[PDB]
Amino acid sequence: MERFLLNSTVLLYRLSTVSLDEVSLDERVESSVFLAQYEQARSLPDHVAKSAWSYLVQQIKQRNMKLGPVAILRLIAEKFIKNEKGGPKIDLPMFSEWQTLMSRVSCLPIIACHQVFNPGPASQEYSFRWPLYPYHPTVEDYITRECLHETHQHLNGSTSAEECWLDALKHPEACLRDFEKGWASQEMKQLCAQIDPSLTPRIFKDRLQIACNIREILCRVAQGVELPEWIASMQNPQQLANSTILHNGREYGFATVWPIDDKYSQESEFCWLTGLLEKWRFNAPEGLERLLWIYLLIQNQYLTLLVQRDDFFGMTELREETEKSYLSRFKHAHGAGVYSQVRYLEGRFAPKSDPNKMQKLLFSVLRGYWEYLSAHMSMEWVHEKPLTISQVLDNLELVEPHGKCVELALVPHFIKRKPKNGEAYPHALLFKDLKNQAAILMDMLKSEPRLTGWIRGVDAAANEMHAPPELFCPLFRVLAKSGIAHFTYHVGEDFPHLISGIRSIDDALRFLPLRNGDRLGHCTAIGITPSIWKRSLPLSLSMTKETRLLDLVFIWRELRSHPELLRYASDAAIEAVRLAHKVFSLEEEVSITTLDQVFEMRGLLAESEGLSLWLEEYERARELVKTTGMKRPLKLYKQWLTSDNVRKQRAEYVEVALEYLPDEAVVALQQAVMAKMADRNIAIECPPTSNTRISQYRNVSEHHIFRWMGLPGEAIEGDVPMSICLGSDDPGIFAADLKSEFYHLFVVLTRKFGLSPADALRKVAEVNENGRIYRFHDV
Amino acid sequence: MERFLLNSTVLLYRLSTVSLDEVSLDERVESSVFLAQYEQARSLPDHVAKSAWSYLVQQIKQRNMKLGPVAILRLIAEKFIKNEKGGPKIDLPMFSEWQTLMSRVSCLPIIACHQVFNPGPASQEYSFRWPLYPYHPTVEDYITRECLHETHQHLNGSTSAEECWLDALKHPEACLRDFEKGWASQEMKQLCAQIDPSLTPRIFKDRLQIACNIREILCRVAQGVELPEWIASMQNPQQLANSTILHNGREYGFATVWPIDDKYSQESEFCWLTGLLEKWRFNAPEGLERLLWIYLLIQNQYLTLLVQRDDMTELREETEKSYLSRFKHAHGAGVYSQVRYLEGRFAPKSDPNKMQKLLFSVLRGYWEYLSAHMSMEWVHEKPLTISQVLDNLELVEPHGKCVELALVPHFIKRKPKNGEAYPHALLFKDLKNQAAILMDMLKSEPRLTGWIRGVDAAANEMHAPPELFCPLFRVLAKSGIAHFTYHVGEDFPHLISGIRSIDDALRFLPLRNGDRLGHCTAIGITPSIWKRSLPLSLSMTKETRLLDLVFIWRELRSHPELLRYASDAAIEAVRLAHKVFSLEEEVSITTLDQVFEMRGLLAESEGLSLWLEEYERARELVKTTGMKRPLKLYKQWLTSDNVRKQRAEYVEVALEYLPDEAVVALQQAVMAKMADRNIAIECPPTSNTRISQYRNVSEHHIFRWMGLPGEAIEGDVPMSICLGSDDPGIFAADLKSEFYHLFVVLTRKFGLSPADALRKVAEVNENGRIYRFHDV
Amino acid sequence: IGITPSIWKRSLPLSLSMTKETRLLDLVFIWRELRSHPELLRYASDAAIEAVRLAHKVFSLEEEVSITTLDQVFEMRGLLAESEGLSLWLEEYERARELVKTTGMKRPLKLYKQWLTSDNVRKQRAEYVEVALEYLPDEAVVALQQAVMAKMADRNIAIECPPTSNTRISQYRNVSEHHIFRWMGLPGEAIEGDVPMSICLGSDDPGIFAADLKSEFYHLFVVLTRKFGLSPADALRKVAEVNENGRIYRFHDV
Repeated sequence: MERFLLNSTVLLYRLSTVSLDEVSLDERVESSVFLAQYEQARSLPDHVAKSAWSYLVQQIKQRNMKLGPVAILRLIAEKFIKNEKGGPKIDLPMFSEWQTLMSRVSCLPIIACHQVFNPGPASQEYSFRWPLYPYHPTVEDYITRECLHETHQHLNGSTSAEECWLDALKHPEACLRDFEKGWASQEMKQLCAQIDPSLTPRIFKDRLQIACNIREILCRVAQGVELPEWIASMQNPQQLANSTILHNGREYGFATVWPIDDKYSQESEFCWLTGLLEKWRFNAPEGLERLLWIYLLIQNQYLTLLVQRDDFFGMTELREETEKSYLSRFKHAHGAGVYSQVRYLEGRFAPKSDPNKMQKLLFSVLRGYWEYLSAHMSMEWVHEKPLTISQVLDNLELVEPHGKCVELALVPHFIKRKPKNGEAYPHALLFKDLKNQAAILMDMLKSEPRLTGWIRGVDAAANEMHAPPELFCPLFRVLAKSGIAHFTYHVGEDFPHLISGIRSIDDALRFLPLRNGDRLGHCTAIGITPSIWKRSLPLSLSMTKETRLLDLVFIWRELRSHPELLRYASDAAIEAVRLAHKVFSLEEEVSITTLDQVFEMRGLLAESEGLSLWLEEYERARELVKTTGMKRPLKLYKQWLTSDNVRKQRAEYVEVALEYLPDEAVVALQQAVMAKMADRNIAIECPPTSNTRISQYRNVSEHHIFRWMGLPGEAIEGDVPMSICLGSDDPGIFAADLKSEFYHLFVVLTRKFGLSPADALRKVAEVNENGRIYRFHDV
Repeated sequence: MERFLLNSTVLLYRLSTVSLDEVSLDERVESSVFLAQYEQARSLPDHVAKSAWSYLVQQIKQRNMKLGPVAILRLIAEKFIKNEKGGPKIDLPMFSEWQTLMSRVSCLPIIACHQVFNPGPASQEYSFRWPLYPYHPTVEDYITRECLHETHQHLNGSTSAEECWLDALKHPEACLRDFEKGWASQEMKQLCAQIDPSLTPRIFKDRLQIACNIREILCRVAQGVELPEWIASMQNPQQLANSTILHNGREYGFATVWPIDDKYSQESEFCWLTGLLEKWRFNAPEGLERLLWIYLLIQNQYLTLLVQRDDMTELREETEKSYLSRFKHAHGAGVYSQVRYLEGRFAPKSDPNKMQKLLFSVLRGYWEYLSAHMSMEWVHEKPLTISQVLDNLELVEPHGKCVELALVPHFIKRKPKNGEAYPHALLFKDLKNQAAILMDMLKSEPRLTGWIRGVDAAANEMHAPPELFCPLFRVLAKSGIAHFTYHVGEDFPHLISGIRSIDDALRFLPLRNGDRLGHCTAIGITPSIWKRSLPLSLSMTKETRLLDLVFIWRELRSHPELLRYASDAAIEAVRLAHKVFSLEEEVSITTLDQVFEMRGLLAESEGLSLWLEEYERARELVKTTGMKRPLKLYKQWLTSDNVRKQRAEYVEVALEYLPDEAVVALQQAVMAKMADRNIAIECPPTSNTRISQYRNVSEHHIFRWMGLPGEAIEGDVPMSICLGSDDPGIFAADLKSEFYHLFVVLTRKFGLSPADALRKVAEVNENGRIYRFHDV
Repeated sequence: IGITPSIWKRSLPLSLSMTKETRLLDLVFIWRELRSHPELLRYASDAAIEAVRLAHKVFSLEEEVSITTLDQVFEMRGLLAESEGLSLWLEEYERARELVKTTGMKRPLKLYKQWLTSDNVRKQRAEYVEVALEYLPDEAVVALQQAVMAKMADRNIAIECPPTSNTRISQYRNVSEHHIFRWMGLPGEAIEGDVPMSICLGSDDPGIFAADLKSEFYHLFVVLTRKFGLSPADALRKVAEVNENGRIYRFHDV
């Protein structure tokens, strides 16, 4: 019930409006927390829900201490956190549920409470830390021996969601202005209403200003100075939304001085919380008790809004500093110690589309990397102040890898958008910007060849249905001639059908120039068990006709091979020609073999379908059709692309049964792709385990990664061994680190799957080491 | 996705505040549906949700149709209802989703659309009185030759859940009176907030007034009469929340002429609905269509609130017509009834004169049905009193083909109120009066014992422990009741405790051979499926914890392999006994079993006509046998303030305290004791997802009881299971509908042949006849 | 937990002598870790029988004391000696003090105060009682060991191994049958149903005039290669992980 008492929009709305004097809200908070769990965890029964809260009230009473923020934070302090050899750590048996808790409640109030009420050993120092992670000597020694390897790290924005909350306090106007830019979009409006329907930019600004002013008020309590005496007018907490009250109509300023200049840092925030709870160690005023919830509820509520919104949309907020984030992220990367404990870090960065902005951005990342190396390394620097990207490479080329630092390989990731109608093929306005985007990324490499050694790859990471896999063939192929040397593709999890999801990954292999050693990202479709996937799904699914028509063709290609299960392959071909007649509107008969050939030729650009690096590849795609006699599939493919009647049929949605294929048939597709995966030797950047975006696993015990490792029971026979690497890209949690994800994998294997620590490390270590094996870094 | 446009609170709110002057609602209806889907089915992914919504939009488009309540009803009608031999029926493959749909949306609008847009063959007469069924020859003939049997069939309310909404329209003012009475308690405050957090008693009257006035408007459309020309004065649906309208500052009501006299009857609704859709076969005005949408949203929302609220003026609405309508509804279509043995659970009352009214009204209703069906000479043409009803009822001969009735009062429990040395004291003195009121009525006219065949106690288990009813049921036994069914409340804080409660009822209460135990979910659920979507740790009262551990040691001491848990149970139980009893001296685990074995003794006899005879009955056994410390502890266990304080305190219990095999071992251990006494078990309807742990019906625990190899577990001693429709959780429900539901899931999900699928469920159905409460 | 029970009985008297304190702690412990096993249960029941018999002799009390009651009495032995009646020691005493107060343990608390601070009890504890050598069979002692082996592995607490050349046990006529190899997992010599250990390597008192860890590290390799017939690549692997366990469980900073 601690999760629903620190993150509940119903509580914040109730508490903020209610005045401070009345103390009889014990029933009001009781109902609000109960409704919040019914909104969040519907499957939790009410009778246990009432019982769990009644224990908490009883547990609070026995401890002889008032209900409040200090009450709940103290309660979590002993339950989860417990000091160990390295300092403050988390119990191994309860780290699995701690990670779930962090998705809704931040750690800084809990971390500060643990130090204040359970001081560290030897009265030692304790400053702001990384996301608290458990201690186990087996895992700790391996990480010290071999540093962790990272493949999917988003360099843009803050390091984690925690400090991004602080950045909101710095410039509340900037956040509101950017928020209203996305408010007009339905997706953000839809997502905002999901967390709280009564969320409006007017009241969003009110809450942010309220959160800022509470920090001002409580800081003065932490300093120990007597309050500026306008507190007598503080009757309703809604009064803090304007940053000024009218008590006798004189000037009132909420601005206060902090012990350190940067009030918006982790150090300042941690010192504030530790001092505040110390002054409330025995008893606290009820009025200031209630206000701390107001800050905590909004601090948790905003983070959930921020982490969920980051999934959808990927300006001025990210340009506040534009350089210090990368240095701080690198500082957060290596942890605390002589050894960086993370060796090969592939930091993705969003392209900027502006040549001056792109050069400034790329300079800031490498300059931040150079500044990070300066503190640890000690040798003469050719230019002590580069102030330009060309001089940065001069300083960096002297540095040699030694395994004690955090090696880097920037990989920009292209962002897809919605297709725009017309101009000879639907995904053209997207293509035109992307074709323009390549020039922004190509000129720098051909103007300064030395920069090629750090831009080790490219990516296309927005979603799957945003753009077809073959759409990026012209971009990747022309990038190949420019010395990119590595390509990775992030398959989105928006597959309408699990059968259709397997089609996208296979099409990625066949069309993209994924050479040996290249990587794929987020390949959930070939990991999720069909029995697991059908959990709480309607019996009738729907998708576009072009999806089903390709899905049917994909089924026939894979299933005919097996001596059995060919009945589905034969019937799929029967149904495939049925849709081709409906789509192409052709009087002549069409064969299944021709449907294979026309969709196989999909890898060609539609500009050359009517018949400098770009022109050569432009003609190269056209020469394959011209040289061979396969002109009729070209005729069909042109109709498949440039015909409005055909194109309008493609966007039409169709009714497809959920149980279209039996479970063993669907698993046959996955194992067929697993064979193709190993054949090309393509690695997969597995997403972090504690990801709620799938929301189909009731617990982490069912996560598809554990099937890829090869544990008994979960893995089915015939699963070809696969190359899996780890990456902390979209954790969905407040504070994330690849070390924390590494422990979460280790804990689950040891505890709830029945494995010895030696074996459990062995399976995780080979996955972690795959980051080194399939690294894009220069060798 | 069709349900979210017919039963959705958020979509109702947006449409109600939008005036009819502008009908730019294509985006507004779409966005709310996604939110509405979000607040009902969280786990459904967004990419699938958007894909499914887009198909429905184009499905309307290709139909040269506009998005409206008529549009939704059409796609639903052609998807689920297909005409068959017995008129309109339901597709067998699509019956599983239909029962889930009735848990959110009523069926009367749906049947009206199918009849209008796809009429039955030959235009043969068809009037809606029963919920829709799918036709299967194998099961239908079983109905013809062997009528169904119903055990847990409550009498309060009406035949189904939908027509109670019509009764709500009869007295909208009375609805507030019952709504306000419940709303005073905070328990109903959150229950209403779960469906509509923005709900107030005044708003509730608005919607009821809004729905009635919309019905009056649309009835005028169906009549073919011209509107009263206040449409120009009407632009906001909120204007209908006061039953008054203005036209140039003139008082104009909403009354209209009805050719059907009972405007608040199901027959009137279906007649109105069919005419409405017929006139809107091709096109409908946007303004009038939205009113129909609001009325559908109101009707589905209130019934959604009603089914949760069920688990004064409404009680005395008609009090005779519902009883007669129930038996006619229970009889079914055709000359011969589909139900043979039907026993009813009527709410007892604390007024002896009110009891005479209650029994007379239901017995008068039973005789009225029998007189209408079986033409046979009666001693009295109008009985007018219970004595004369028995004179009429004693004449009839049981030939099976008509409904056989056996009324069974169901005792109700309340929260444990502090004071009087034990937490259930105002309860017992109230229950003692209720039993005594029935006692004098029975002894006055002994002929009543042929219909008051049993006693039931269905409120909860946490509120009152089973052993409190031991003095109650036994004193009923000396009155010739001879049947006692105990409906265990399945709100167990822990599954082990839930199994513990079942053992208490068997050992303590006088469950004689032939009795029943309703809602035995605890001894039916799979431990692996119970742990899902639960926290790592649970919480339950110390008294529950102490009784749980002692019960564990009673059944786990026998197992050789499952022995380490029993030994640890004994170790932990005595330590809790030290903490609970606050005892200083030594205490032994054997004494705990001996002490708790005495829990079947009376409430007041622990300190020591029918009641006084029962008083010393359990007092003599305590004194005569040697031990006194168990009495001293039992006296302390009951009437010690510190013990009472300690028992109410909560403790932290691990979820996996007993492993999966161990819990199954307990579950099978009580099953053997369950089957030894030959006690039948009432089964709740499968579609009733009160437990909400079952994501789909295919994993319902009834399948494990029936012995399906895909779900049965080793060591499962077979039981005897009887069906029952008591708390369906759906608006349109019937036993035959549930019977088909059992057959459909077995035929489709499990693959059993239709001949064999009926056989497995026929055993369940006939068990109600084997363990019937009716006299021979 | 290393020496095989059959090996330990080499040239021992048929009747051992041990203090009543140790004997009483054994019988309670035997009942603790043998009530779970279904076939090794008679000894646990007899352990309960002998525990109350001896406890009555020791405590000299006239009332009844149960085996479970004895379990709590010895369980809270972690309390401070001066805290039985109840700087950084004052709060540690309070935690020992507050544990006694809050719980319902009053009768077990009373015995422990008598256990520590009664002249008659202390005199009986130091007294020596004759115990049969074969009080438990060969398998029963193994079951007790593997019960601890479960506890050691679950707690993940490494074991320091004494130097192999340190033949101070006086039961191993040769280093071939050393107890380290039983934990090693070597075929045959390792008892069936064992639980793996984490074993570091230490050279504190090697028992010979000069021995570095490297000498022992070779010494284990020679026995594995020659006396056990293991290939050098396979022989090194077992010794390597033992040596590596000395790094995994190091006391040094990270």
